[PDB]
Amino acid sequence: MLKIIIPTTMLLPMTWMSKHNMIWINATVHSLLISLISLSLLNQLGENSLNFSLTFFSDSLSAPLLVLTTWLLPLMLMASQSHLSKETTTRKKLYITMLILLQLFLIMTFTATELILFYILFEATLVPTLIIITRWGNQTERLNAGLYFLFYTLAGSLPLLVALVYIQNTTGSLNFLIIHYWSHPLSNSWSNIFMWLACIMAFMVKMPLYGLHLWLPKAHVEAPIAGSMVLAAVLLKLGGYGMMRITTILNPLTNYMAYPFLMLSMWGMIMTSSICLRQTDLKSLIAYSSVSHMALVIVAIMIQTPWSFMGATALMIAHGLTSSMLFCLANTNYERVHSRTMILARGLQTLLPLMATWWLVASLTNLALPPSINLIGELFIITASFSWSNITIILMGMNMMITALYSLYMLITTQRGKYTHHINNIKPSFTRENALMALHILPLLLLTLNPKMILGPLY
Amino acid sequence: PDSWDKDVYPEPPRRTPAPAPQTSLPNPVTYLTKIFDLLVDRPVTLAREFIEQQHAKNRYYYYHREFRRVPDITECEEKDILCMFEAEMQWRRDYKVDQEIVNIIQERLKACQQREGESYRQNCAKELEQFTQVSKAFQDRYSDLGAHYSARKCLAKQKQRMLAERKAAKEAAAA
Amino acid sequence: SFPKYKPSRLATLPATLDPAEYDISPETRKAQAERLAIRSRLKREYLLQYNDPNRLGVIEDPALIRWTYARSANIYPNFRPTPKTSLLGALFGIGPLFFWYYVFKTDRDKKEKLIQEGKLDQTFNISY
Amino acid sequence: MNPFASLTLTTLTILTIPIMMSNSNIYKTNLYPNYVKTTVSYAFTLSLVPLLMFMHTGQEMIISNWHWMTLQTVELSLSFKMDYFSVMFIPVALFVTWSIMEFSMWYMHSD
Amino acid sequence: TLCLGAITTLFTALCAITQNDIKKIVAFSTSSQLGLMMVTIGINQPHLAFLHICMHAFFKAMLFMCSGSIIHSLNDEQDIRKMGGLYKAMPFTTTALIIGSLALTGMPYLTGFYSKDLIIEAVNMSYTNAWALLMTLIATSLTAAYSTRIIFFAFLGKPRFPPLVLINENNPLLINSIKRLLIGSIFAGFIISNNIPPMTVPNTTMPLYMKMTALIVTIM
Amino acid sequence: GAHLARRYLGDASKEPDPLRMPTFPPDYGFPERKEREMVATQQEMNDAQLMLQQRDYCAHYLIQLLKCKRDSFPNFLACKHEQHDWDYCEHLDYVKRMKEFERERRLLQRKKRREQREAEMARG
Amino acid sequence: QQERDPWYDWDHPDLRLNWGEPIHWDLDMYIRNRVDTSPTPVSWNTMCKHLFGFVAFMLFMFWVGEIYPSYQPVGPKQYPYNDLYLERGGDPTKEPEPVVHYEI
Amino acid sequence: RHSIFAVTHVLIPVWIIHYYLKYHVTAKPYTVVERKPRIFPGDTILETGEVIPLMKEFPDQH
Amino acid sequence: SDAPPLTLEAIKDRVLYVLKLYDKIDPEKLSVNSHFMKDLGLDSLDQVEIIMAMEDEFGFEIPDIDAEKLMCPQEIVDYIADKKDVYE
Amino acid sequence: VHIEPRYRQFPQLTRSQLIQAEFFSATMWFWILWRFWHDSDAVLGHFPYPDPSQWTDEELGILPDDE
Amino acid sequence: AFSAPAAYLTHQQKVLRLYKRALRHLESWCVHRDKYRYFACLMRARFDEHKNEKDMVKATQLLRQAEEEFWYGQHPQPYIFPESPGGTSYERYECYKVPEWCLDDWHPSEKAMYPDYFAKREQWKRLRRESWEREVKQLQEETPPGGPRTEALPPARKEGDLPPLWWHIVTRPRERPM
Ligand SMILES: CCCCCCCCCCCCCCCCC[C@@H](O)O[C@H](CO[C@H](O)CCCCCCCCCCCCCCC)COP(=O)(O)OCC[N+](C)(C)C
Ligand SMILES: CCCCCCCC/C=C/CCCCCCCC(=O)OC[C@H](COP(=O)(O)OCCN)OC(=O)CCCCCCC/C=C/CCCCCCCC
Ligand SMILES: CCCCCCCC/C=C\CCCCCCCC(=O)O[C@H](COC(=O)CCCCCCC/C=C/CCCCCCCC)COP(=O)(O)OCCN
Ligand SMILES: *OP(=O)(O)OCC(C)(C)[C@@H](O)C(=O)NCCC(=O)NCCSC(=O)CCCCCCCCCCC
Repeated sequence: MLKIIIPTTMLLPMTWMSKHNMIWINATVHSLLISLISLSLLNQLGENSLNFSLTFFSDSLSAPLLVLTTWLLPLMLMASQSHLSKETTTRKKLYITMLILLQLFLIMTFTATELILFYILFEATLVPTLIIITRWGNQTERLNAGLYFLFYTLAGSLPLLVALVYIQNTTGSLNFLIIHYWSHPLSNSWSNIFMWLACIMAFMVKMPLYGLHLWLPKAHVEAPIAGSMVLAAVLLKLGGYGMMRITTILNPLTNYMAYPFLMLSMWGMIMTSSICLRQTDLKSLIAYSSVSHMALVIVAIMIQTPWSFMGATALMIAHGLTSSMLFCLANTNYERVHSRTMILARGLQTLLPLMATWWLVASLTNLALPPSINLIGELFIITASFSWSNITIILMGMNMMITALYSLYMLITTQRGKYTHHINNIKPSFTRENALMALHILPLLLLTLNPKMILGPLY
Repeated sequence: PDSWDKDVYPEPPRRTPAPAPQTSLPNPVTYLTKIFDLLVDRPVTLAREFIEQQHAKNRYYYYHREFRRVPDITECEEKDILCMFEAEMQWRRDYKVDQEIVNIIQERLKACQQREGESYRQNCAKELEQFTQVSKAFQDRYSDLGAHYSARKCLAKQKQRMLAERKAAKEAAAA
Repeated sequence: SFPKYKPSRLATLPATLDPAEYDISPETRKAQAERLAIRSRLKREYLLQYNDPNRLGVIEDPALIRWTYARSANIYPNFRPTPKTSLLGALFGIGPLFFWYYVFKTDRDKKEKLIQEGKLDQTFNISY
Repeated sequence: MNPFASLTLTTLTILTIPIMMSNSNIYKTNLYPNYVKTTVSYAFTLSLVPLLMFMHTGQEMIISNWHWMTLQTVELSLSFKMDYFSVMFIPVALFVTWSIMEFSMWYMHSD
Repeated sequence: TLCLGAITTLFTALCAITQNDIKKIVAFSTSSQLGLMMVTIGINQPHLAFLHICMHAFFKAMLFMCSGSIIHSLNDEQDIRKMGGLYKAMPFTTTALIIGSLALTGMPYLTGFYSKDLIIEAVNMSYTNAWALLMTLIATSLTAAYSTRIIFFAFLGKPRFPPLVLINENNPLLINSIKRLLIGSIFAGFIISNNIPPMTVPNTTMPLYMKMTALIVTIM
Repeated sequence: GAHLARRYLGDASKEPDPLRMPTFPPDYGFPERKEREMVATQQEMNDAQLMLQQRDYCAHYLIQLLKCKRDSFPNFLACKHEQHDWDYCEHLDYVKRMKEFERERRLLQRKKRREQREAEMARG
Repeated sequence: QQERDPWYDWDHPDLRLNWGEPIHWDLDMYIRNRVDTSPTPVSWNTMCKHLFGFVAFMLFMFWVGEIYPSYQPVGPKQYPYNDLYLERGGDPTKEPEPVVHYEI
Repeated sequence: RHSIFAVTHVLIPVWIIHYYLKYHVTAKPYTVVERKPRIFPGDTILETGEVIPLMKEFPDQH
Repeated sequence: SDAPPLTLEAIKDRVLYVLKLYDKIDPEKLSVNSHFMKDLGLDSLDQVEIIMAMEDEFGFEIPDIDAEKLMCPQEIVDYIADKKDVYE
Repeated sequence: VHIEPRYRQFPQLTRSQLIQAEFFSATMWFWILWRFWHDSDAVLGHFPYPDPSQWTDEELGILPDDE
Repeated sequence: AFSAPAAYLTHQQKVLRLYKRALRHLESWCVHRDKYRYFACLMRARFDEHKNEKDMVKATQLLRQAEEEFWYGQHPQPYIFPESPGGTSYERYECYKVPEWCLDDWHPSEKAMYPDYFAKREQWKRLRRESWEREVKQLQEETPPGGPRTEALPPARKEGDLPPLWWHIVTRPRERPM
């Protein structure tokens, strides 16, 4: 799989040796080529993984995530190259270096075949993100956002390292294959209870679970647009990947240890979804919607059925694409009016019609309109939950209605009504922004054409 | 046509009555059918025969892959990883084949229900009982394994069911 | 004469039915005068830059910034633990969780007990 | 063979052709409403034939033409039911729609 | 289903007879007809419900088109309190609206007849709720009530619209569309009900005072 | 309905129960009962695919009417005698159902009268 | 915001707000696409009484009609072959209890 | 140009759909399932050639 | 087609027509500069009634704050013309 | 066709709309009368409704209160 | 809408507003013209009866009773003009209203059509630019040091001047912009 890893490490010096006015062109072109190359991982087998070497492997769960990462980097470049125009060439190359390092760490993370290497890269992803947020953010809250993000992650991730070394000493290996084949049941013990908590809590925080989610609004709101895109699209799914990889050793304790988290994920689903109804800031609204969708994914992983796993994979991919698109759409208005308040610039459909239809399509995808992959994932999770308990349908339906309510509320507030009178600096949409929106949204529909590619290994 | 096997996708005789009109009025359906076939089916048949004779000029074959019958999870030592891997792959392939068997029976049942019209409740008894048997056996084999299923968990489920059955049978024999 | 109208929270009292408008004192009249003065000076301040040919962008509204700040970042500095806040937080944060836990635990206990004892209508339950 | 299936699917398919031509150099002219009204009228007159076939011989069909997913034992396919309800309701809806678009060509003339 | 349909049809018919916006009256009539469809579903007559759907489409759509013609002619006015004498000012619109209102009320041998009278007869001849039956009959009466409301307040009397008269319905598009739906609302019930095969057992033996229940309540 | 008025306002035990019926044996008052005759066999109704509720003792006329409808397709008014025959058979079936209801009603009438008379005799 | 004067020349006509005036804490709850507190022709606590009474009366009368059902003076409908035993599901190896209907 | 619309909007789509149904969809089992035609007493089956017997001596009570 | 492009002449003609159909105004005494309070001796209620009459005639409503200070037919025609963007 | 506003006069009509409206109203009424002439039973009923209280105790099969 | 409001409404203003509202709701109740005329003359007489009263306290008390009666007898669904703030066509054409400054963002190929229109637009922009400073100066002269007491604006007092703060009033989009 080094045929994908090495070209990114070559993106590094090509960026650092390109001339001052062609960094963006070269980065975009070669990132798109790398995504085309990584598209070859979708040819997955039906029984086992693709064991490239002793250190790297791929199955049908990590291949869509890798494709999403490689595809997201060019979108991040295109959206970033607007607000960094006045920046010096050295710091622009530094920003591109941060993005490239993030993509490389994610690529190795999604394919590491043993748990300690996966942990090392999963934590290494923190440094470029923190630097991006706290160096290229706009307001003075970026420092606190970075602190919250970093310490929320590490507080949950250090016990995971302790538990991982404990497991390796007790069993002898941490390779995913050996771990799966030699799996043994976990007894109902206090020691096993705390081992379960240590193995689960890092990925709980990374989702984030409701209650441990207070870092996400700060981090996603204070970050630059590329940081927000990478946080919402990919970095939230590391928790889901780790959860669905490490739950193979936590049975049968999960059957009764998932009871609290499930509740926190279900009721929390409602609570965050209600917060979006009263958000005066667009970015915070998008962040809280991300929290609710991730709560649904947590339920899917915790109930641990094949339909739930397929739904979780589909929902992870669909939410990544949708949230990235929503953040980019909000950023266009932000660069227009330099304010994040939703009611400031109103009636934008009159002045930006094509951007208005992008807004409509993004909102329709967000509220899970059939036959999008968003709906496929949500519906599979809902059916799995109904099999788990028939009373869950009440909470799921409440969440569906509130999701539609706040999605269309945001669309109506920003796009419809009458324009604000004094705002006269709304220029026509650039080709770059429309191309960015189209490149976000076309893969979503092309994927609902062939959904088995994002349904995971349980398919 | 012969593109599939009639024994696995069995169909009825398809007896159709003969047209016996009681009235001398022209039948619009027959005239519309004649116009349709002349204007549509003839060009479609011509194009298909042209494409078929093009395909006949370059004919190649593809084959169905054959798999051996390696030892199963019951013939593997506790920590032998090669035998475990072989048995696990074989079990997963068998699981896929069983899924397709259930799919075939479900297709049979759906086709029977659509074909039989208003008599489906009585005329689709054999298909319903076939589906009941097949689904019962599939549920006995693979249900409740969850995600992270394997040959070992299936074997443990089978062993537990067999232990319960043996205990019940010996209790009954104790009467 | 006629049955009265009883106002409430979601159906307020009309102005023409409000006795506060039919008993006017000079203090209220000068209060209305200064209210109109404040409104008029704000309107002038807005209109002076609204009609400026050389202005390009967004006219900053301090009221909007004050509102968003008060609704977002000014809440915690002004929060104080009190019996009201403590009880409300405990209730609205823990009660729903325990209620849903009890409901789901009871439902799943019933389902599992029925499954072990041997009747749940599990026929055709292949997909789970 | 059996024009029932072909005609029933064609009635549904031809309605999408104006949506395909929503980007051509007809959506920007004033001939587009007449184009859509004509398409709906043609769809109605085409759907009148399967209705005749049902009224004659009571013909009913199901057409599973495209297979989408197979999860484990649940196969999801693009399947159309062409029983009495569908073949009777489709022409009525097409007729009502034809009349309403003809009316809208006058009601919304200034839009 | 039966109770839901009965309460819906009666409630919406009750709300309709005091409305002054013409579109609102037609909308509440639509809701009442949908309630009647749920009632006939609740008595195990799905095919009658589908038949009623197919017939109701015709005259309800053309009634809305007539309302739109009136609204466009009277300078975008929808309140019936400002629609005066249009019986002579709009002859085609008034004849189409009268025919639609008669088909809606179940006047014999019209499209509404072959569905609504059969639905009422089946409801009268079933082991059903007593309250649902009574609500259905009262809704059948209120249908004629609000049809009378529309016709009386929009077409009879003296003008109540602004003096600048723009009344002009001489456009082939409007005339042809309404004419097609009018031919439908006259002949479609007879054509359709005589061609579909019998999918249910009829009610061939019922008391004379009960065979006329729909007509009687409509007249009252 | 008047029967509803009598049942829900008068002596309900003196009126038949529509759900629980018949209460008396079919030969309680009939010296000789003749079994009802079915004209169409099971296979014919199955092949005609009539319906699960149209397969009553009048299904032969329905089969004839369906055949006449299918055979004379373009002229949809050419089946009036068959339609009338099916309606008349259904009407006769409804008359028999009404006769059964009335017979059960007056059998309960006689049973109540006989019980009260026997109780009166027991009073002496 | 619906209670605001619709004829005053607001700086934001749809929102009905002027530049610089204090904004209500719950403005986004009163944006007039949402919760409306305008006075009503009928007093609150009178509309509630009427609506609750209507709904409760309908529920009670529906239950009453349920336990006093309407029907016709007819006997149960009869079906020829043991009430269509073979066609209503089947089980053709049982020979169930005969269901015979006699002439009347 | 007199009747181009019918050729381009009806004939071509029906050709494509008829091809796709006759040679691709119907190539697989059970993709197209029709309701069994009704059989009445007195008809003759086209293939078998048998004749269904008449329906048992109507009492003819008119 | 919708209503024709109403002009200044039509507005003035129709306002004067409506005012001439008023039984409290002498038709030959009424001109287009004629003040309602002075040149015709009407009171506030009459002016309110005239305003409602013009509202009913022209199909739109003049708010009370604006209507109370229209005391000449020329003022009314100017207000109506300004509302409908009549420039000819 | 061009029709002008009239300002408090009855609107100018056309012979076409008048004859069309009259033709369709006449068509409706003719259809109603013709159908009632041919298919009156669909409104008035066809088969007689029997009276149960007239039936004799013998055809209902009940003994005269003997046993 | 076009008139600067005052700090309060006088008793005569309130009486006239109640009179207009009562007449409108009465017309809503009496749909026919002759019946409305009869009851409107009765209402006019009822208003005329107390117009001569000199005691202001009992006058405002009678106004209060009048207000209470109106609320009780008001129409639940009064007639609203289509373009009125409650009508069925209130804000129907706001989606077609485009501000004029949008024309500054047009492509040169777009401005190639309508050359005369953009020449006139350049004239208007130049006029606004030359008049702005005089408008600001005039507005600065006429207001008290404590700020304006009302939102009424003054006119131009010189031959070459323009009424201050005129651009957005004059360049309204239209009532039917499309
Ligand atoms: C903001 C949100 C963050 C995430 C929150 C995560 C929640 C984590 C909680 C995990 C739930 C399970 C933990 C304990 C397992 C059993 C539950 C408890 O009731 O134990 C009972 C025992 O009774 C008592 O409860 C024992 C525990 C008493 C002390 C625990 C109370 C702690 C208070 C909660 C603190 C809030 C969590 C956050 C801390 C910062 C069960 O009785 P028994 O069947 O015999 O024991 C089964 C376990 N055995 C077999 C291993 C022995
Ligand atoms: C089935 C599970 C859920 C059941 C329903 C429970 C209620 C759910 C809570 C509703 C959440 C609403 C908050 C967010 C909505 C946004 C605010 C909003 O939309 O504004 C209100 C807006 C404005 O009102 P207008 O009359 O149009 O005024 C226009 C002129 N001024 O109107 C609305 O949208 C109000 C809709 C609220 C619906 C709540 C009532 C629903 C109750 C249903 C009970 C009946 C169940 C049916 C049983 C059927 C039998 C099987
Ligand atoms: C954003 C904030 C997130 C906070 C997450 C941090 C808490 C995560 C849960 C606790 C993790 C600690 C687990 C320790 C490592 C696990 C290794 C293990 O399980 O081995 C056990 C050892 O188990 C332990 O010793 C666990 C001791 C725990 C001490 C640390 C206390 C930390 C706080 C405890 C309460 C809070 C936990 C949940 C909080 C959730 C966050 C709100 C067996 O060892 P033996 O001694 O050999 O026993 C078998 C032979 N007799
Ligand atoms: O400036 P002018 O035009 O001359 O105004 C004259 C004015 C009346 C202002 C003047 O004479 C004056 O100041 N009068 C003082 C007393 C006064 O007018 N008090 C108010 C009388 S209230 C009244 O009685 C009205 C009765 C009707 C109330 C409505 C009830 C019906 C509503 C139901 C609608 C269906």
